[PDB]
Amino acid sequence: MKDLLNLFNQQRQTLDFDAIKIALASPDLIRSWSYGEVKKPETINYRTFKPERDGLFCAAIFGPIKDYECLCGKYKRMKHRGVVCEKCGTEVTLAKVRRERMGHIDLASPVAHIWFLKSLPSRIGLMLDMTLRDIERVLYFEAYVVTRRQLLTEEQYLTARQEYNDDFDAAMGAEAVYELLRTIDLQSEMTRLREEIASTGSETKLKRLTKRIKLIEAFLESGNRPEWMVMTVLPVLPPDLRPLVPLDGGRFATSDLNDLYRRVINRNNRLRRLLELNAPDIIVRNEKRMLQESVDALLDNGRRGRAIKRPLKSLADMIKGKQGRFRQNLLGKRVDYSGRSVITVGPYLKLHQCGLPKKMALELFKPFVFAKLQRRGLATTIKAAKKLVEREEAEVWDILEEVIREHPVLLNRAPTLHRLGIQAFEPVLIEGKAIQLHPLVCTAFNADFDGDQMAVHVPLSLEAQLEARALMMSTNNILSPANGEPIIVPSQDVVLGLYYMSRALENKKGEGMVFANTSEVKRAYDNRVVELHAKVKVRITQVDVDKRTSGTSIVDTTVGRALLSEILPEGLPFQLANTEMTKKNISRLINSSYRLLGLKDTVVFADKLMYTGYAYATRAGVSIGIDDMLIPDEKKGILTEAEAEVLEIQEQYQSGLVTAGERYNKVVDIWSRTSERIAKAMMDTIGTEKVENAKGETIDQKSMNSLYIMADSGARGSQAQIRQLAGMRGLMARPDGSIIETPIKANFREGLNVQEYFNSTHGARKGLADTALKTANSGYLTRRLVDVAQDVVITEIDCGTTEGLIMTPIVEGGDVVEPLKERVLGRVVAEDVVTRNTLLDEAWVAKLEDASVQSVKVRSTISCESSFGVCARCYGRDLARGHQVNIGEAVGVIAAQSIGEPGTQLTDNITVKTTGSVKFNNLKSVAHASGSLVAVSRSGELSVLDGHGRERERYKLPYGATITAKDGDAVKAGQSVANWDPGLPRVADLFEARKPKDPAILAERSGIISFGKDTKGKQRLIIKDTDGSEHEELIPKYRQIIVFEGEHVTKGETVVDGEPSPQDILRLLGVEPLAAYLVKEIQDVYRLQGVKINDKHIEVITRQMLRKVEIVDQGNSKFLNGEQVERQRVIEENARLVKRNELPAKYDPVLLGITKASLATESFISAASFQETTRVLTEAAVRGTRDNLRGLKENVIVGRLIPAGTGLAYHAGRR
Amino acid sequence: HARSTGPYSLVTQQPLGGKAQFGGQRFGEMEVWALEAYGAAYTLQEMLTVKSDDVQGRNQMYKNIVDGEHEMVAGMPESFNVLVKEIRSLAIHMELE
Amino acid sequence: VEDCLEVVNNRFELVMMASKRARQLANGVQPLIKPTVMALREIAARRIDNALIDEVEKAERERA
DNA sequence: GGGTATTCGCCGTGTACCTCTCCTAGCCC
DNA sequence: GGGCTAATGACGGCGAATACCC
RNA sequence: AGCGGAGAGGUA
Ligand SMILES: [Mg+2]
Ligand SMILES: [Zn+2]
Ligand SMILES: [Zn+2]
Repeated sequence: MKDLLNLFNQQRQTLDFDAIKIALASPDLIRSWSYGEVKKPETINYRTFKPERDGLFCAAIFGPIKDYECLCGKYKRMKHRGVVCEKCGTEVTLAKVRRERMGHIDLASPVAHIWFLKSLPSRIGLMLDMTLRDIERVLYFEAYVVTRRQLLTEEQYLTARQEYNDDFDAAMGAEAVYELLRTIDLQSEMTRLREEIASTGSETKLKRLTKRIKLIEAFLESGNRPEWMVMTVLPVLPPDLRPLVPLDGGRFATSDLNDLYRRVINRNNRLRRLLELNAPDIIVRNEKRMLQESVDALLDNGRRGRAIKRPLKSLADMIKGKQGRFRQNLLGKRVDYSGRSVITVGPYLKLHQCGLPKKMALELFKPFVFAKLQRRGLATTIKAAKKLVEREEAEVWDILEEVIREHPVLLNRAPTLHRLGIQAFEPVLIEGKAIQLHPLVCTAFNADFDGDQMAVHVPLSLEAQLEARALMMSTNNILSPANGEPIIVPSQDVVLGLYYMSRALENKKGEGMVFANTSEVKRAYDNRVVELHAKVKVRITQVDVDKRTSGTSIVDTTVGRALLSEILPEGLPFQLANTEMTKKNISRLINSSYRLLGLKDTVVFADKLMYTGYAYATRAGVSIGIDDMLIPDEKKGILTEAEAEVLEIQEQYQSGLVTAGERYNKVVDIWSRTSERIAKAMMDTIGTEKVENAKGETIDQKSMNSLYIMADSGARGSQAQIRQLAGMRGLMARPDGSIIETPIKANFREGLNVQEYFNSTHGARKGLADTALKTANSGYLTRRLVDVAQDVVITEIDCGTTEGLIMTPIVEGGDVVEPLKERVLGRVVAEDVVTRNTLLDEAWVAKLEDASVQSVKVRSTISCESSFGVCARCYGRDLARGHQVNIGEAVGVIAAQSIGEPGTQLTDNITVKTTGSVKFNNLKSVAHASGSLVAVSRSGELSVLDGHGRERERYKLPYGATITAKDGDAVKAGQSVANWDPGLPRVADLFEARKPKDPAILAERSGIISFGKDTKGKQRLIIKDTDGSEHEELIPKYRQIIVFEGEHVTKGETVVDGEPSPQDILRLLGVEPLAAYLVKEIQDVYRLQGVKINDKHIEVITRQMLRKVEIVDQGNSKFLNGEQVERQRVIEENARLVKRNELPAKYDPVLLGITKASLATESFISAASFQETTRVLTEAAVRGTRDNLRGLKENVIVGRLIPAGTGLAYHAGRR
Repeated sequence: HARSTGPYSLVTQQPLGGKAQFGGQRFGEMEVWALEAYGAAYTLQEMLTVKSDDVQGRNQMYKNIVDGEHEMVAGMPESFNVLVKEIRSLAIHMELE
Repeated sequence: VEDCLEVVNNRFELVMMASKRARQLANGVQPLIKPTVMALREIAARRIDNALIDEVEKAERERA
């Protein structure tokens, strides 16, 4: 019950090992693991509190209930150890022995395991070459097996026994399958099935034959007997693993496994009594079937019969699932030295520190307070120190303020999305019961102050403080891991004051005078002799970097921009801050301050900028009211004109001229036009509202209204939110997909009736439902994207290959999405166009911008020659840190957290527009009869060329399109050169790589077009070849088939229009168009949504997706097996260097899904942690694999250091 | 609320949960990924094994903090022992090689 | 934390070097000029390197 | 013979916190 | 009351199993 | 005296 001298037994276990091996369990191993058998089901004796002898909670089998005590009391001292009694033999050992050892059940009849039977790759059906229903009828006593293998009922059994004269024995149940698994010899069966695979050539028979050959090979390599599938001795759990929790009033709570164990023991005792008393055979078969169903319900409840109004858990339910042990007590465990609070914004603290309550600081750092009180000598024992702490003297607060001066803590919001959710701060002691936080930190946390909670964590080791200070402090996490923009952006309160401060008007007081420097401006502003904004001419001094070169010039600016020139560092020029401080302008200013200056000066500049914005926002005093929100004057006239127009349209529709659909379409068209006109009039009457005078003459300027400043300065809603508050909100939608015919002809300032409110509720609730479903799907996609790529770490400094990709700024036929400056920045080039194997900084991309370059060969991470990861020179430049990627930083988890983060936010004639020339690539023009130019091609590319050298847009040229001009012709804007007459599931569909609804059928190889063959239920499409035969296949007869007879098909064209499959485009050409298509589609989706994500985070994922490869010839390994690239390349180089000249064969790449790559890995621990634990455990049970222990999850599960980050030299010195 | 030393369970040697009965806050599954994205194996091993799960490290770290010395002992947690003793009760041999 | 980025190229090597330095100041070592800030100042002052840490570790192992 | 065409079954569905009650039960003296 | 005594209001994706026209 | 599982409600 209570032990005292056992607490100081330190250094009792080492647990030094290398690998984890799992295999089947022999019955002798189960008989040697246990310490006794059980025969009477009784877990708690009644009318007395003693454990039952030979029961579920026993003492002679497992151990004593009390520490160093026995049941009766003959030996009740610690001096007697290892001495058992005679009436109740309990080993007088520690209380820890009740968890290690276990017991066993002697079964009179055998019973088969359900994990090797009810699983979909059924191993017994592959071993005995039978189906699942036949062995289901045999194992549950409904058929017979003679001993060649066939289903046989009772009438065939009696008619065979009447003619065999007791010479044809046939068993039924577990004994027949036990004899069938025992009497087989797998060594001759391997050669027999090898002759069978040498004879039979059917494809599904080939797949079944290679599966059976691989299973037999794994069984003979592991050494496991085939009879170990069925079992005779069934072990039980230790009694300390499950508790018998009492309730109020002397009761006991129910359990799940104890009732199943008591049922198993009761059925086993009944079967043993019926076998001893020589029962008739039908009740013995019924008892054996009942015992089989009871054991099958104990092993996996809910798979066969769901034996109960709530089905209780079993041994397979409390491991696999949501409440399993892998996701509750292995990956994330509850830790101590923690606690939540309520966040509160505090402006009087720096960004490297945070607030902390005093009682929380006393309760968290209590052992440090005890150590300081022991060192100072004010308290002798820890009890007196604890009583002095709880008595709350004044020296306790002095000790608490002294003990944490530069000791960092950890802060973490409980809903976290990206890697910046855990930061470190140096806490200070404040009053209250709320944690004070810096306002610039909450942009990264995405934490609103409407009662949000975050849990703190206290690093207490000697190395954890250095790990939290050197790489987790808030002054080091400046840039986001997604893109190069810094996360220190001024929020809704700072940028409003900075926009009010850094603008100008027409005529204010104190203008026209010349100032000396910034100090004269600060001396003349505070006594209110000049205005906050006036057109003045000041003189400023700024140094020049090449190196420091001071310089004094003159400039004309405002008073607020001159007052802003005192807090910026000397490396920034004044031309980057003379513009009005908007959101993107100050983001560019923060990026330019971080780029070529440093870190600490940018940190203190962001510190002073928030204080300046606060001190000017408390002086501005902006307020929005009912007078500032204005309505347009012509709004009622435009509304009455539109009302007369829709009344005329309704009269013409009801008179019997136009149908209802076209009338509804023209009504919503003219109402959308009216809404656009109302929005334009509202923007014109809001932006150009204010007027002023300059020397008597009136002049127009930008208005200084409350709504217009918050609209133009950013950190608020868009122009649609201003349209909904000034003019009409347009047409609302319906949940089924249609648009309501009646509009909402009133803003939020005017009153609203019940009809438009009920119409707006439909659009209001659907957004909430979409955000909830998007949050759930974003969490699921984040978990899958983390678990698919977690082994890619930076191992080496160079690989050696120079394959690379072709980076080109993609265009679609309009404005550019990303330029070449945004795509090649932060990468490593492959070959020279600028030398090779160099890093492209912000200056090199500007030097190569004016060189008129089009495509640069860039080494990407999808083609590397490293082992168990990628190297540093191939990954490129890091996005979080501005320097080069260090050796040991994992990039898979960062890419997964970057991809899975914005998921909760996500839901005839071609006229040119640029001025320049036109280029012709991948096209062919034929001579027209009228002398014009007409292009003939399967897929053309009509691209243009600007004056700088980059393509502005690119169109497509269909079959027979007439182009108005030729190549090199000058085409201006607005000209017509073409003449021819006719979501988050989408993101998950590329990662899981499923088949589409109407998949596009692609060509087989580079062959000429042939004529269509005869049909026999499906269309046949033949292709003419040069030397080989014709490659023909089937075609769907439902959709349209467009194959040209007298034409020529290029190398891998298409014949059916639609979205193509990734497996077909992988089988066709290779991995580079697949990678380009995947990155292009994901980037177009994320640019249609509005969040920018760098390409290398997608390239790492699609490199991890293409891991398993197949071979077309068996040199040393099997034929249909799929192994990784690294092991196949190592064994190929080994067979080519040691065995012979060219021993192995060539490998072909194949594509798998994210779940298919997360399940079929080399190890078994990380693959059995998120999905399908039973199938992975069943596969690893019959294989006998050995875990190499190399990953970023299995080291967390085992408990050692991860091989990424600080714990790299430990793994370097271990091997 | 806050706590340093609290009660432990019987199945796994872990602290409880909730403001009542002195339950520590649960370290989430995504928080371990956010820690491993920074690297920092020393603050991930100390916040998973010697803080909560170990039956000897939870006393040894407290003794080293109160006394003054700095020498930690790394070992396997009790939850992995409970998991392997649960797997061994399913007629599947699993030994720490 | 900003000055130590120029003396070494690897951040994890800096963390392991400061961890090897922190195991000596706890047992009692006279400083150069909280042990974390003092060790970071001794690193950033270009005084403590990988050879001197090995020298003090060998002296501690010989004087144990 | 044979090569897919439905068809049945297995797999899964975010994180963290706060509060409350109710559990094994039943049956002839 | 008492003391031991034993439902039908989920939905999508993927792999094996007959099976039916050819 | 510490330790359990279900049902409902609420904040982010
Ligand atoms: Mg909030
Ligand atoms: Zn005894
Ligand atoms: Zn490489």
